[PDB]
Amino acid sequence: IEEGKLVIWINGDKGYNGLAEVGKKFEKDTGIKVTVEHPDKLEEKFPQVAATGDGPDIIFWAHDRFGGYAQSGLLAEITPAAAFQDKLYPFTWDAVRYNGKLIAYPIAVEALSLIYNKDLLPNPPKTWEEIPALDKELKAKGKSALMFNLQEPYFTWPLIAADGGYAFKYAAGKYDIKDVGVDNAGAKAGLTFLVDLIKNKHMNADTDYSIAEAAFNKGETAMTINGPWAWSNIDTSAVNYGVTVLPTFKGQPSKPFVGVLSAGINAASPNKELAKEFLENYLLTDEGLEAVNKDKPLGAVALKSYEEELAKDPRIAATMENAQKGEIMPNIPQMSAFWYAVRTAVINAASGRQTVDEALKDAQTAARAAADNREIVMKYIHYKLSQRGYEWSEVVHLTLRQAVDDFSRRYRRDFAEMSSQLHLTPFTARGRFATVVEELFRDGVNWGRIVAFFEFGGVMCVESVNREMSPLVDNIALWMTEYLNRHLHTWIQDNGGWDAFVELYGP
Ligand SMILES: O=C(c1cc(-c2cc3c(cc2C(=O)N2Cc4ccccc4C[C@H]2CN2CCOCC2)OCO3)n2c1CCCC2)N(c1ccccc1)c1ccc(O)cc1
Repeated sequence: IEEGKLVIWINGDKGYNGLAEVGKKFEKDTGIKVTVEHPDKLEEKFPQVAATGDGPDIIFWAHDRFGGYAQSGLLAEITPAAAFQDKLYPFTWDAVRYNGKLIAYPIAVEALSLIYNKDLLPNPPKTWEEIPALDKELKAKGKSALMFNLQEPYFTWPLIAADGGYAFKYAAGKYDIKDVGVDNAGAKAGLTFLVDLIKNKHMNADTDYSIAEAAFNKGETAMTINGPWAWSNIDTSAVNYGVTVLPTFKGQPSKPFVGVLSAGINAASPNKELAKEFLENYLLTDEGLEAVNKDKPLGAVALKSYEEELAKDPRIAATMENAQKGEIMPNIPQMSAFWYAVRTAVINAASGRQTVDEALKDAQTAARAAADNREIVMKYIHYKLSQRGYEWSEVVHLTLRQAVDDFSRRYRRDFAEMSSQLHLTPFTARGRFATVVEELFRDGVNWGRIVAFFEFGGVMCVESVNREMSPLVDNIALWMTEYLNRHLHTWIQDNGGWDAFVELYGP
């Protein structure tokens, strides 16, 4: 990373040209050049370059991914003065607090809202229950009432959780990844109404984001559920649209997941002092957010001064109101298990493979099982790193401990050749893991090849620390946990579970 310059990454759906004007003004006053870039899939590319102590000085993304960045050690801790913290809404600072430390600057507050075509529907519906009768009237005119992305649970969650569902319980400065709140009567009521809409032919089950967006922007549907990142495309379609509070369900408000667009500073950047000055003194100002906002809308903003003026726009007041009625999105990589489990529950309940009550009950069991598989992966990687001097029933953990130790000892000559020939880069790390794991289980699954599965991820975690790519260990731990949840768990339970592993290997 070049010292004396500021390289900034931000997604293309944001006002990156407005941010470039703020950097241009910063360059005139400091002599420090600010280069703003908008790479494709920067949320995947940032952990790769930052693992080798490289990449942008500043990254813009939602707060939920910054938890994984902070735990990896990719983001530097920010320490704003108390006079500057009072300028941002305190809940936005909460979304960027991890292990009791602030790891990002909050910028904008993103949340889903109800977007309606005023020409097709001058008065939008205030309740979900009156939507079916509305679709019937619009169907006679060749239009549907509501289309939105049904494939991602992020968009269906406002309705599902409106009557009491929650993703993870939060306590003691951490999320409880075993206390999942999808198995409740409220969520089953929300998922039932969603399935009823599909089975009554009010929505198509395979509608995704692009299908819904194109349908609303062309006037084919009266309403949609989307965030401020889509307002720019509706503007160019000339659809006279309004943005309002999400409909209520059983008299209870829809609670969407709240996302805090946040600016993190690379922990390897040599210009952290400059990045803090640019973020606090230039961007996080009324004039700085306005420059970005006028390029592309941010929705609600964390800066109280500029949010008070933006709230005059009904679209932004609705976004803030829908955010206040929602909940902050958990900022942990375990949400991938939550999303994966909930998505299957919705897919299966809509298709009819299982009941709504069974789908959410199984999704809660699957989420709790993922936490248990993570426990096995983490406890092994901690032991392997501790052997090398590095720092990061319980019988199964000590059984696997003896199994991997024996495997490494019996094939130590082979592990020495592998480690010396291994060329590990964050760009090619995911490919090497996927290729090897495929070869391990290509001809079937047994306990011996599962022990080898753990030991391979272990040596990749140790070799990552050696090549000064320590944050890559959290990515490998995530891949091992994913493969254990989605592939090996079918074989493990069918062959006696982990209790059969301690029966063959244990004492
Ligand atoms: O390519 C591999 C690899 C390792 C094993 C493997 C798995 C086992 C096992 C055995 C072996 C095995 O075949 N080896 C063990 C081993 C261990 C460490 C490093 C290299 C090797 C290669 C050979 C060597 N032996 C020598 C004695 O005669 C039999 C073969 O017993 C029970 O489970 N298998 C493969 C590929 C698919 C077949 C099984 N890695 C790999 C990965 C990257 C680069 C090179 C090899 C790999 C995958 C997972 C691991 O935990 C370790 C290695």
